Amino acid sequence: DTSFIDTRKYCTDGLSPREIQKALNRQRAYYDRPELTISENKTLLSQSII
Amino acid sequence: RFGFRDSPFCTSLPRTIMGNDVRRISYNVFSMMEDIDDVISEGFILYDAYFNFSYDIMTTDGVTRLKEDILIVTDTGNDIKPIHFYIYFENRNDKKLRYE
Repeated sequence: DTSFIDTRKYCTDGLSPREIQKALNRQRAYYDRPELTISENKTLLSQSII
Repeated sequence: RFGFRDSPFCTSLPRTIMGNDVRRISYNVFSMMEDIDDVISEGFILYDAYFNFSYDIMTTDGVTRLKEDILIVTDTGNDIKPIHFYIYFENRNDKKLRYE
């Protein structure tokens, strides 16, 4: 990741975390809930690691 | 000292303004805050990273201003755009430039 602190090695295999993020964001749109937080984004996006 | 119009240089960043303390935010924490719009309504100090800046001094008078907007917000985090200053000298009695 482009961040300074984040030295984790994000994996590129499996079901991409971006696809899950888009699915949840569409789900939150229907219920009129706010979209995923900045802090919640990389909790989801960094689940796939090497 | 230099007679700039609305000069953007401070001798040292003030910890108190008009008797009130100034919020100090680390850059990494600043990249987290969702409610930047509410926060920026008052000042804050970013101090946890190296901030590059370039400035051009123009001899004529003009309204000192930044080249782009300060903020840029994305889904991953918030950031500060490149800092460029258009610094002009000041004539105190120019009403039109004071208004602008």
